[PDB]
Amino acid sequence: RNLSALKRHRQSLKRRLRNKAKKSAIKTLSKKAIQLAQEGKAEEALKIMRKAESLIDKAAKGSTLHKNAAARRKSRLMRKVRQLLEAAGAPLIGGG
Amino acid sequence: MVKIRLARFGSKHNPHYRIVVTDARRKRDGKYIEKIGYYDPRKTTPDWLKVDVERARYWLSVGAQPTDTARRLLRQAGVFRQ
Amino acid sequence: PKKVLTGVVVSDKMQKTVTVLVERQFPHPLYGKVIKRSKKYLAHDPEEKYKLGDVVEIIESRPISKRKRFRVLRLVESGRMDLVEKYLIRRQNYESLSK
Amino acid sequence: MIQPQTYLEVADNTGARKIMCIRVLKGSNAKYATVGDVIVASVKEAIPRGAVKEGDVVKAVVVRTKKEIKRPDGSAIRFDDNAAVIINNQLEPRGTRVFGPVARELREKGFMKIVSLAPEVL
RNA sequence: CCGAGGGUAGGGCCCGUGACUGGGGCGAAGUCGUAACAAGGUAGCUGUACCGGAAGGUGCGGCUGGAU
RNA sequence: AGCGCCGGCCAACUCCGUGCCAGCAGCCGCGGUAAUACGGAGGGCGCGAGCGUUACCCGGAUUCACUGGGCGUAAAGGGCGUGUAGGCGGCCUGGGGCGUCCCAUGUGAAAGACCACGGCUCAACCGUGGGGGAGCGUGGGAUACGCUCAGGCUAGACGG
RNA sequence: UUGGAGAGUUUGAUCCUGGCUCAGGGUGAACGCUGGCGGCGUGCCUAAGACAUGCAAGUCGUGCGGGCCGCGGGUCCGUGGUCAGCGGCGGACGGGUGAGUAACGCGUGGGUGACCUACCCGGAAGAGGGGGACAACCCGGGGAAACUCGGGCUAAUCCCCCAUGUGGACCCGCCCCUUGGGGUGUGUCCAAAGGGCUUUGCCCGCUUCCGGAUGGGCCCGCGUCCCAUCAGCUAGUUGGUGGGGUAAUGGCCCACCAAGGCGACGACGGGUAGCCGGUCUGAGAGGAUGGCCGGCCACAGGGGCACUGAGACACGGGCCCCACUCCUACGGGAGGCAGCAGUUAGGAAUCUUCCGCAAUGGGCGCAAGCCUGACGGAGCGACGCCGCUUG
RNA sequence: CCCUCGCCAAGGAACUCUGCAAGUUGGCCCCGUAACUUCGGGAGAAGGGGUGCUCCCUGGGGUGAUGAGCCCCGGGGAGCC
Ligand SMILES: [Mg+2]
Ligand SMILES: [Mg+2]
Ligand SMILES: [Mg+2]
Ligand SMILES: [Mg+2]
Ligand SMILES: [Mg+2]
Ligand SMILES: [Mg+2]
Ligand SMILES: [Mg+2]
Ligand SMILES: [Mg+2]
Ligand SMILES: [Mg+2]
Ligand SMILES: [Mg+2]
Ligand SMILES: [Mg+2]
Ligand SMILES: [Mg+2]
Ligand SMILES: [Mg+2]
Ligand SMILES: [Mg+2]
Ligand SMILES: [Mg+2]
Ligand SMILES: [Mg+2]
Ligand SMILES: [Mg+2]
Ligand SMILES: [Mg+2]
Ligand SMILES: [Mg+2]
Ligand SMILES: [Mg+2]
Ligand SMILES: [Mg+2]
Ligand SMILES: [Mg+2]
Ligand SMILES: [Mg+2]
Ligand SMILES: [Mg+2]
Ligand SMILES: [Mg+2]
Ligand SMILES: [Mg+2]
Ligand SMILES: [Mg+2]
Ligand SMILES: [Mg+2]
Ligand SMILES: [Mg+2]
Ligand SMILES: [Mg+2]
Ligand SMILES: [Mg+2]
Ligand SMILES: [Mg+2]
Ligand SMILES: [Mg+2]
Ligand SMILES: [Mg+2]
Ligand SMILES: [Mg+2]
Ligand SMILES: [Mg+2]
Ligand SMILES: [Mg+2]
Ligand SMILES: [Mg+2]
Ligand SMILES: [Mg+2]
Ligand SMILES: [Mg+2]
Ligand SMILES: [Mg+2]
Ligand SMILES: [Mg+2]
Ligand SMILES: [Mg+2]
Ligand SMILES: [Mg+2]
Ligand SMILES: [Mg+2]
Ligand SMILES: [Mg+2]
Ligand SMILES: [Mg+2]
Ligand SMILES: [Mg+2]
Ligand SMILES: [Mg+2]
Ligand SMILES: [Mg+2]
Ligand SMILES: [Mg+2]
Ligand SMILES: [Mg+2]
Ligand SMILES: [Mg+2]
Ligand SMILES: [Mg+2]
Ligand SMILES: [Mg+2]
Ligand SMILES: [Mg+2]
Ligand SMILES: [Mg+2]
Ligand SMILES: [Mg+2]
Ligand SMILES: [Mg+2]
Ligand SMILES: [Mg+2]
Ligand SMILES: [Mg+2]
Ligand SMILES: [Mg+2]
Ligand SMILES: [Mg+2]
Ligand SMILES: [Mg+2]
Ligand SMILES: [Mg+2]
Ligand SMILES: [Mg+2]
Ligand SMILES: [Mg+2]
Ligand SMILES: [Mg+2]
Ligand SMILES: [Mg+2]
Ligand SMILES: [Mg+2]
Ligand SMILES: [Mg+2]
Ligand SMILES: [Mg+2]
Ligand SMILES: [Mg+2]
Ligand SMILES: [Mg+2]
Ligand SMILES: [Mg+2]
Ligand SMILES: [Mg+2]
Ligand SMILES: [Mg+2]
Ligand SMILES: [Mg+2]
Ligand SMILES: [Mg+2]
Ligand SMILES: [Mg+2]
Ligand SMILES: [Mg+2]
Ligand SMILES: [Mg+2]
Ligand SMILES: [Mg+2]
Ligand SMILES: [Mg+2]
Ligand SMILES: [Mg+2]
Ligand SMILES: [Mg+2]
Ligand SMILES: [Mg+2]
Ligand SMILES: [Mg+2]
Ligand SMILES: [Mg+2]
Ligand SMILES: [Mg+2]
Ligand SMILES: [Mg+2]
Ligand SMILES: [Mg+2]
Ligand SMILES: [Mg+2]
Ligand SMILES: [Mg+2]
Ligand SMILES: [Mg+2]
Ligand SMILES: [Mg+2]
Ligand SMILES: [Mg+2]
Ligand SMILES: [Mg+2]
Ligand SMILES: [Mg+2]
Ligand SMILES: [Mg+2]
Ligand SMILES: [Mg+2]
Ligand SMILES: [Mg+2]
Ligand SMILES: [Mg+2]
Ligand SMILES: [Mg+2]
Ligand SMILES: [Mg+2]
Ligand SMILES: [Mg+2]
Ligand SMILES: [Mg+2]
Ligand SMILES: [Mg+2]
Ligand SMILES: [Mg+2]
Ligand SMILES: [Mg+2]
Ligand SMILES: [Mg+2]
Ligand SMILES: [Mg+2]
Ligand SMILES: [Mg+2]
Ligand SMILES: [Mg+2]
Ligand SMILES: [Mg+2]
Ligand SMILES: [Mg+2]
Ligand SMILES: [Mg+2]
Ligand SMILES: [Mg+2]
Ligand SMILES: [Mg+2]
Ligand SMILES: [Mg+2]
Ligand SMILES: [Mg+2]
Ligand SMILES: [Mg+2]
Ligand SMILES: [Mg+2]
Ligand SMILES: [Mg+2]
Ligand SMILES: [Mg+2]
Ligand SMILES: [Mg+2]
Ligand SMILES: [Mg+2]
Ligand SMILES: [Mg+2]
Ligand SMILES: [Mg+2]
Ligand SMILES: [Mg+2]
Ligand SMILES: [Mg+2]
Ligand SMILES: [Mg+2]
Ligand SMILES: [Mg+2]
Ligand SMILES: [Mg+2]
Ligand SMILES: [Mg+2]
Ligand SMILES: [Mg+2]
Ligand SMILES: [Mg+2]
Ligand SMILES: [Mg+2]
Ligand SMILES: [Mg+2]
Ligand SMILES: [Mg+2]
Ligand SMILES: [Mg+2]
Ligand SMILES: [Mg+2]
Ligand SMILES: [Mg+2]
Ligand SMILES: [Mg+2]
Ligand SMILES: [Mg+2]
Ligand SMILES: [Mg+2]
Ligand SMILES: [Mg+2]
Repeated sequence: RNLSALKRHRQSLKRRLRNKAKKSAIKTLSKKAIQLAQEGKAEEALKIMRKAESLIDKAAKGSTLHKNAAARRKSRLMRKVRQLLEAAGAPLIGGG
Repeated sequence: MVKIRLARFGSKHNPHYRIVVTDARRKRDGKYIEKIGYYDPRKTTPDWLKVDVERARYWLSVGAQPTDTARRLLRQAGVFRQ
Repeated sequence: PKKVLTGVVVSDKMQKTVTVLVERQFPHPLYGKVIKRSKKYLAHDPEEKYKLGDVVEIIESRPISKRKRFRVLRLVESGRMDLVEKYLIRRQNYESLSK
Repeated sequence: MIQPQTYLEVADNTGARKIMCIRVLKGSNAKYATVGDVIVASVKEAIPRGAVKEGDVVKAVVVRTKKEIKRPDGSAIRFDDNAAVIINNQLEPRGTRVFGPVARELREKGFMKIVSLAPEVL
């Protein structure tokens, strides 16, 4: 009528919180840089875009993101920003 | 991990093992990767143990893990002799 | 190896895609006679350079679309409208086969 | 305020879905049934293979009315439907479950089983 | 937004069942006649049509798998 | 120590009882006062901790016929043309080598199956070793036949 | 060339045609009569109907802080045990069932320059300094129970920030290649955890990276039942562009653009069926079958869903809806045997609420060891085969 | 009290010879639509969705001139009560 399955469920709800938290934060700053880049605003884009990449690879330390998902997400971010800043330029910082 | 152990064959009260390399997650008598010898714990026959020592050392080298009483039998065949 | 097939392009009405009819022969498993069967593969044509009636080779490939698992490999022959017509005549005959 | 011709939802799992009152069993000439009153009804709609079927003449107790019912404390209560639970002559439910809330008046009129089976008593 | 399902409405398929009705198979110890097998007492069979308690008849055309 | 059976198929016969009754029956068939066919008995046949029965699968069924069948009268030629797809196709030469043939090679798990040895007193059962194969992947080879591409031909077909 | 038998029955008789019938072998069988023993197998093919009770997954104090008892002894300390708690790892294996599925589900041969893989192994480098939370515990309020809610403190292999960058991740350029494979240049981004002994040395762990091995996902050619008295089917439909999503390809998902895709070589629809190694039969060809054992698939009362995680859309984990059942103190709560036994129902019919972890195997653990209805065995049934007796 | 009219709790044809009367429904656009059929129909079958206003983008037509203006017929977004 009981188990450590209960323990495992409690743990999953705490790990649940943290994964969402990081993933939201990543999604926010990603689109944010992209929005800036759109009207670029090069220095500000890259500044935020530097912060997104950090939170990404940081997510891939643990269970939140698989390394390839992190790689994928960084790729699209940087790909998007550069292509967006290409309407006007000029890239004021790194990278790269 | 991939392991070297004893899959029971034979019949009731007539135990006959094939010392075998298989994934640990397999059922005991399930599909195995390779057979590297037999073992007859009752010694009903002259050679109640055989071990391809060559092949066994390979699996050991490549990361396989013997069970305790497999490593016993593997010892008797001198796979660990330096 | 990736499977390589030869056949005729019987449709190019699609953007960057052609339809390649492929034929194969084999002895009937029980009655022994050699019989023909065919099959249509959707082929990737990124250049849209392949025309109706072209005999081509297609090679097994990573999925391009649902149903497209082959790229066109190379041209083999051209102007085989004679073959294309046998495909079309049969489809045409099907209206006669209803009620 | 249920009377002959009134359709009622059946708030149990007997298999009846809708019943039509054909008499209120309260004396020689009661005009209306309210909550806690028993009716005789015809089964007008029923799901396949239920305990009761279409055409059957059953008894039921009214557990919900769209006409508000007044209580001595000066409050009142009213529901969105007119609902009944089908019973036997012991005033026992013929089904195993009752759905939706029921009026507390049922308790005082001696429909204990039904009141306890209900998800809510209001 | 999608969404288990619930609700309203209208279709399709299949199964069981139905007052009654159609013919069929078997039974056989009955009633009626005897259509076919002989030229079977009107040679037979046939598609169709019309008709008769019934087997069947007749018309039109066909076949011989028709006796003399 | 039991169960089935003893007309023919199909191995095993007599007496009584019954008298188209009671009953038997897988098929053909048994029973109407001398029944190896019903019921019992004696005897016999066949199996034996089993024997029979029902059900179902393959066989006998070349009775869906690839191996391995048919269509005048036995069941079976479309009422007859015309023609679409398809199936099939004359003589000679060359290219290709698709079918097809050959060699090499990878794959074809274990169990089971077959041969040998061995272990439980034998066996069943179980262990150990041995030999394959189709099929498909790959590489090399062959070109008669079938296919395909090319060029001739006139014997089929068509035309004057 | 190790392999091939037929008979009865249409007639007065004949030959032929043709159907019916029999002798053979087989079974997860059942029924009758009968019934001594033993071994090895084997036993709900029906209702994937419904289930009382126990058990079928836990382990680690050598990750951490405590509560209780206890042993040693000076409230403190060690320590042993116990109990939950926090934190790991397992719980995705093993076990059951065959409903669904005519499908890339399975078989077979291939592809992945379109991918993942905890533990294990090999090789490369590394563990510098800060900060924080939540249970336990305490204190309250609320219950019949399930249990619950609130405030307050506290540790860690729990979480976070900074550094370090061996290296990896990503954008852009270049070379090699040729689908997204390897290499390199600027920038940008990312590491970590400690514990235990016999203590300037070890063992167990932790970190990033290459590889190995194992296990997988996806895709493809061919093979996979009956009805044509099912003949036409199709709007995410077929293709494109761009995004989203994934470990990764793809209409997988979305937005728009185009008008395509499939079918007499049987689409669509209906019926039946999990598939294979094999099994039974047969001279072979073929026919029949897929239970027991092995492999793969699918399901976990009906259905949807995601979370955690290397891996699940998870049988004995979570959420929701439905059906059904039960407990209740009548306010409310609980459950999922197609795990092992066992009950009931249905049926012609199918088993013990047994023993043990001794072996084999699996999880956790440095190890002792703990758990293991996997398993090894015992029980019942002439169910099957084999051996044996009644001389 | 009569006429013509408006509303009504719960019920909803229990009224009556009969739903008589009165409700319901109701325009347009879109989706969709059965038996049966003389192949026309049945059909507005049935059933259902939309409907105002504001801003932004845009497609054709008429009159001009091919343009502005005027007038007509559309489409796609985002909003407000
Ligand atoms: Mg735990
Ligand atoms: Mg936000
Ligand atoms: Mg990660
Ligand atoms: Mg594409
Ligand atoms: Mg209700
Ligand atoms: Mg009725
Ligand atoms: Mg819906
Ligand atoms: Mg629905
Ligand atoms: Mg609902
Ligand atoms: Mg009748
Ligand atoms: Mg006559
Ligand atoms: Mg006559
Ligand atoms: Mg005559
Ligand atoms: Mg006539
Ligand atoms: Mg008449
Ligand atoms: Mg008369
Ligand atoms: Mg006349
Ligand atoms: Mg005449
Ligand atoms: Mg004539
Ligand atoms: Mg016999
Ligand atoms: Mg005789
Ligand atoms: Mg015999
Ligand atoms: Mg004889
Ligand atoms: Mg008598
Ligand atoms: Mg007899
Ligand atoms: Mg006589
Ligand atoms: Mg006599
Ligand atoms: Mg006899
Ligand atoms: Mg006799
Ligand atoms: Mg015997
Ligand atoms: Mg047979
Ligand atoms: Mg045959
Ligand atoms: Mg033949
Ligand atoms: Mg014949
Ligand atoms: Mg002929
Ligand atoms: Mg004839
Ligand atoms: Mg003719
Ligand atoms: Mg002709
Ligand atoms: Mg032709
Ligand atoms: Mg030809
Ligand atoms: Mg020829
Ligand atoms: Mg040639
Ligand atoms: Mg040649
Ligand atoms: Mg060839
Ligand atoms: Mg081979
Ligand atoms: Mg084998
Ligand atoms: Mg021996
Ligand atoms: Mg052979
Ligand atoms: Mg070859
Ligand atoms: Mg020629
Ligand atoms: Mg000539
Ligand atoms: Mg001529
Ligand atoms: Mg031979
Ligand atoms: Mg024979
Ligand atoms: Mg006879
Ligand atoms: Mg005759
Ligand atoms: Mg005779
Ligand atoms: Mg015969
Ligand atoms: Mg037999
Ligand atoms: Mg018996
Ligand atoms: Mg008995
Ligand atoms: Mg024993
Ligand atoms: Mg036994
Ligand atoms: Mg059952
Ligand atoms: Mg079952
Ligand atoms: Mg049921
Ligand atoms: Mg039941
Ligand atoms: Mg236990
Ligand atoms: Mg302990
Ligand atoms: Mg603990
Ligand atoms: Mg886990
Ligand atoms: Mg499992
Ligand atoms: Mg399993
Ligand atoms: Mg088992
Ligand atoms: Mg079982
Ligand atoms: Mg199944
Ligand atoms: Mg189907
Ligand atoms: Mg395949
Ligand atoms: Mg296929
Ligand atoms: Mg494969
Ligand atoms: Mg894990
Ligand atoms: Mg702290
Ligand atoms: Mg850093
Ligand atoms: Mg540790
Ligand atoms: Mg795309
Ligand atoms: Mg995944
Ligand atoms: Mg799709
Ligand atoms: Mg769209
Ligand atoms: Mg369009
Ligand atoms: Mg085809
Ligand atoms: Mg067909
Ligand atoms: Mg079905
Ligand atoms: Mg099934
Ligand atoms: Mg034969
Ligand atoms: Mg089957
Ligand atoms: Mg079976
Ligand atoms: Mg199995
Ligand atoms: Mg399901
Ligand atoms: Mg479920
Ligand atoms: Mg169940
Ligand atoms: Mg469920
Ligand atoms: Mg996750
Ligand atoms: Mg699953
Ligand atoms: Mg369970
Ligand atoms: Mg579980
Ligand atoms: Mg669950
Ligand atoms: Mg309870
Ligand atoms: Mg209780
Ligand atoms: Mg209480
Ligand atoms: Mg609750
Ligand atoms: Mg329980
Ligand atoms: Mg059970
Ligand atoms: Mg029973
Ligand atoms: Mg019973
Ligand atoms: Mg049982
Ligand atoms: Mg058992
Ligand atoms: Mg053990
Ligand atoms: Mg162990
Ligand atoms: Mg371990
Ligand atoms: Mg120690
Ligand atoms: Mg336990
Ligand atoms: Mg046990
Ligand atoms: Mg066992
Ligand atoms: Mg026995
Ligand atoms: Mg007026
Ligand atoms: Mg009113
Ligand atoms: Mg009202
Ligand atoms: Mg009404
Ligand atoms: Mg109403
Ligand atoms: Mg009335
Ligand atoms: Mg009246
Ligand atoms: Mg009327
Ligand atoms: Mg009116
Ligand atoms: Mg009106
Ligand atoms: Mg109006
Ligand atoms: Mg009106
Ligand atoms: Mg209708
Ligand atoms: Mg009408
Ligand atoms: Mg019409
Ligand atoms: Mg309308
Ligand atoms: Mg109408
Ligand atoms: Mg409307
Ligand atoms: Mg609007
Ligand atoms: Mg207006
Ligand atoms: Mg307004
Ligand atoms: Mg004018
Ligand atoms: Mg104008």
